Parts: sequence; structure tokens; C-alpha cells
Amino acid sequence: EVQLVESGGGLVQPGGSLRLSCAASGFTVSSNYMNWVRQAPGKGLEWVSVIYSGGSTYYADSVKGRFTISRHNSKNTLYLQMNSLRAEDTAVYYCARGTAMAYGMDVWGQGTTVTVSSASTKGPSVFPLAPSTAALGCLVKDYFPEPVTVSWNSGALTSGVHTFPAVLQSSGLYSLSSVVTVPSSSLGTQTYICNVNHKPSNTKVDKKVEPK
Amino acid sequence: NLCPFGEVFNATRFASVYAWNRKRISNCVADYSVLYNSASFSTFKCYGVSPTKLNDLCFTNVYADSFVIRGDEVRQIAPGQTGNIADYNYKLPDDFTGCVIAWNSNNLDSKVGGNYNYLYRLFRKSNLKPFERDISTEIYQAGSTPCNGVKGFNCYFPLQSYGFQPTYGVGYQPYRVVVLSFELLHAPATVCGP
Amino acid sequence: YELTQPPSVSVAPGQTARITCGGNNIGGQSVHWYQQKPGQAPVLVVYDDSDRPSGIPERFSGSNSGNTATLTISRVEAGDEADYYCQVWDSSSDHVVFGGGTKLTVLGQPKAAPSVTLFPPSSEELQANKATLVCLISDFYPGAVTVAWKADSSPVKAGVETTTPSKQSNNKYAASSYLSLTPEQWKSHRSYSCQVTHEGSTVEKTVAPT
Ligand SMILES: *[C@@H]1O[C@H](CO)[C@@H](O)[C@H](O)[C@H]1NC(C)=O
Repeated sequence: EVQLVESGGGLVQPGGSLRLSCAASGFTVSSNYMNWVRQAPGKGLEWVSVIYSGGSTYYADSVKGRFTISRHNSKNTLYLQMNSLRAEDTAVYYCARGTAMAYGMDVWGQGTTVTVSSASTKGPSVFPLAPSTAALGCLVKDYFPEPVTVSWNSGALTSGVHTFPAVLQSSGLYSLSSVVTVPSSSLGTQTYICNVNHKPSNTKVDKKVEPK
Repeated sequence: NLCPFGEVFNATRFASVYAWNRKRISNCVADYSVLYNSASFSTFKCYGVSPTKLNDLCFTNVYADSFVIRGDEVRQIAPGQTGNIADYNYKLPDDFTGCVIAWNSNNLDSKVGGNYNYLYRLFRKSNLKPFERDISTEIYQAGSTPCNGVKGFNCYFPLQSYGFQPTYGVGYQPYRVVVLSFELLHAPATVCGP
Repeated sequence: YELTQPPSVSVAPGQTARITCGGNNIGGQSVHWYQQKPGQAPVLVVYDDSDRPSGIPERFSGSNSGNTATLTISRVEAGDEADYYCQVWDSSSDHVVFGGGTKLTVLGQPKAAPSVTLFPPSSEELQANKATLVCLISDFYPGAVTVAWKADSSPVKAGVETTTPSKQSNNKYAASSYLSLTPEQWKSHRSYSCQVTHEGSTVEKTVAPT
């Protein structure tokens, strides 16, 4: 029955506002140290804010002046108001009870996701990664949303292919690379065509990769 | 008839911050510049008054509050501050007229195994009023269930120990703090300067 | 304040794993160790440097020595694979400080050194008033690497964007890093180097404008 349940996360445009709620059961929020702690995707944990039992508040340098921690004893709920949001605030936000001075943070919420992005449907840019056995590449840049399909020579080349998982950019777009390990004896002999298909934007691009 | 500031600053043992010691000073003359120019105090900050003017001023009473905290909490002994020491242990008024003196006491209040005789309040439902003192040790109730005086879930012991060690950092070393409040009522000012 | 943790610790099942946490004032601070399994929320596994929370197995022990806090996991099982964080309250800056996080991976595979390929910006890219350096790491285990970009010999962090390691078809891990810069900075430097550090061994690949 001792639980923290989060809500209010979602997609927000940069510079917007958003309120996060954390309903508590099994203890009283107004008489406890309550923390908001966020975690960006792939990065470590970052403490955001804490409210003392007596009402004193502390915030991290990264959110000072923009975020506000608060509580409501009637609903036994912790709240985090977030204004002037930027892309770097895109993270999963957990609420927790306790003070780092002693006994730590024992009860944690399930976390709610907040994504600050203005990205819209956009076709990718396909660029050639030339070789100096040998490695050829296709760079797919600045596309949204997922997914994108990459083939080589109409899908007839599969031995030695590796399409890396895309990166999630701060701007909200995506980018990946596809690599083929080809022999140095076939650099100036065979032609290599990389075909990239992005269905959301109806973008199909074929690119030839040749040594410089 | 010198004011007995010696037995406040040069005292052998000091109070815990949660149980800070107050001493009233009256009916004596006091030389404040000797305070500001001796013992190489780490911090000496006066609000609403200056020591040079203090040497030529008269007050009804002078309260000296003594306790021990860590250095990083010394900045909490100041008007308009927040934190565990300021909120739950020792609070100064926003209109505070008086001085705050703090000096490092690592050579006195630290022990190799850790000095745990100094305690501070960590859990309290509401912030202390200015100059209010709370030495109660009742088990803090964080949940809705009663605690019945036993430690457990949602049932914390209110006090915590510093565990001062000589090898600690300066911000985590024991500092002795004396707060001088100058009370001026509609009564003849008996404590003055030269 | 900074809490220093080794990014990766690898231990075979049944062996003992040690995760360190260093800080200037850790001896005076109370260190708390949290475990986060992939996809879940953190759970408290050590508090007050040595105290075991209720429900935590006895094999999770906290130790403090000087200014170093060690989380020791004995008789390690594969279910303990997770990210472990040390946390303190720093009163020098009034902050709750977290460690960098340690990826505890239980070894069920021979260790594999990473293979790194670096690609400089294409000619068409510089013709489009842009430039991207593509570092590609593959075929490494355990799946934890540190990527560092250097211009000549000076570290660069602006424009760096790296992916979380992902399992490949052959049960090994892969990742990609991208350095974004203007053609000005690209053509006003000796060389750009991508360093990939895996299990204390660094593999460096450099490229230069042609
Ligand atoms: C404490 O003792 C020293 C010994 O030299 C003395 O100078 C100082 O005045 C004493 N403190 C007070 C407050 O009198």
C-alpha cells in the first residue's frame, strides 16, 4: 500500500509549462522530506528538488528559477511545476521520500516521462562515408520520426552489413549510420548503392559511395 | 566588573545545537573590539550594528547563545536562512540586531573514532520560531500510523549525530558558534562599553 | 561536489563484486547506494554507509573507509545486473549529489575488445555548410564504453552525441557517437580523434581534413 504514483508527463514544446503530480499512499507528504529526481535517457540520475517537512525548498542549479516544488495535504500529493522548459529537460521524473542526510530515499515512484521537443515529420539527409579491408558508410541525418529502413544494392548485399541504432538528438530528430565491410580489391571495381526509405515522409533516396 | 564573556567563549565544553545554551549578560562593561581583535575568529558578522559603534553603545540585556555545528552550516546562523540547523535547531529573527561569531574547534570537539556527543535535529513538523528551543526526543511520526515511542517505518528518531573526526573536511569540522543578541527595552541600559 | 564511480564493473556469477565511490568529504557524509534494474525505478540497497534496508539480501553490504565508500555484492547472481549509484547530500553547495553510475554486468561471455571506425565529414556535407564526424563502436563486451572526442589534443564536449550500447545479433554490443561542428572548426584543426575506453583500455581513431 506504500506507493508513489506519478502523472502529468507528456510532450511539451520548448519554452512551455507542465505540472507533474505524485500521489502518495502509506505516509504523509506534508511531514516528510520529498524529492523530485530526474533521469535523462541513457544518462545517470540527477536530483532536481527537495521539500522539507517544515516547508523549506532546495533546487538543483540546472532548474533554479524555473521549477517549483509544492505539496497539497488535502490530496496528500507532491507537485512539480516546470516552466521555461528546454530540450535538456527531456527525462523520466521520479518522486521519492527521504533525506540524503540520513536513511536515504526508500520509497520511489514509477516515474513519468517528459519530452521537450518541437520536432515534426521531416525527411532525412543521406550522405556518403567514403573509405580510405575497407568500410563504406551511409549517414542518415535529421529525420523524424522512427523508423527508417536501410538496404544496400536493392537489398542484394547482406553479408557484412550493420545498420546501427539511431541516435536521439537534443533537437528531437534522429540520425544513424549503416556500414558495409567490403574488400579493398573491390573499391574501384564494384558499385555500392545504399537505399534509405523513410515511410512517414515518403522519402526514398539512393546514394552511391565511391572512394575519394 | 567586566562582562563574563570569557566563560562563554573559552568554555571547556559546548552545548549541542538542538539544546543550545543561552547566557544573559547585564550589569557590566564589555569591550567588543577585543572580541573582534582576538582568538582569530573564522566568522564575525554583525547585523544592524558595528563593533566599533558597539563599544560606544548601551543595551538593556545581552544574550549569548552557544552551540556547536559543522562549518558548512555556519552560514545557516543568519537572518532569512533555511536548512536543518536554521529551521529545526536555531532560528534568528529577520530583524536580528546583533553579532554571530564562529570559530573552528577541530582540535577540541573532534575524536579519532568520531565525536558523537553533538546532536542536531533532523525531523520536525514545522519550522522553529525565532529563538525557540526544542530539546524533545519524541519519535517523529511520518505516516498516519502512531509510533508508540518505538523506531520503525515512518517512525524516525528526531536527532542525528555529527560524528566529528579530525580527518574530516573543513566544511565538516566542528565549529563553535556564539550569537550575541542586544536587547534594548524601555529600561535603564546596564551593559555598555568603555 | 563530485562523486566518482567506475563506469563498469564485471564479475562472474558467484564471485564478489565491489563498486567504489570517491568524494572529498565522503568520510563526513552519509553515503546511500541505489540499484536500478533496466527499465525500472531505483531501489535503495544501502543507507548510512553500512545499513541494510528491510527486504534487501544480506549479500549487499556497505563499507566506508576514509573518503571511499564501497558497495560489496557477494555471491553475485545474474539478476543483480543493474546500474548502481552512490548518493550524498553536499552541504558545501546545498545539493543532492549522485555518482556517475556503475554498470554491474554479470559475465556470461568472454570479454571482447571494441572495434572502432571513424568517418570524417563528407564533401557534400561541407558543401551544405555542415559537418558531422561519425564514430562507430562494435563487437565489445561488457556493454559499457566511454567516448571522448578530441580536437588535436584538446577535449571537446559541445556537439557530442552518443547512443546507449545495444546488443547485436552475436550477443555483443554496439554504439555510435556523432560530433557536430561547422566546416570552419573542421578545417581549422590538425586532426579530430575519437577515443573509446572499454574496461580500462582505450582505442583511438583519428581523421584529418583532406
Ligand atoms: C580566552 O583566553 C585568552 C587567553 O589569552 C584571552 O586572551 C581571551 O580574552 C579569552 N576570551 C575571552 C572572551 O575573554
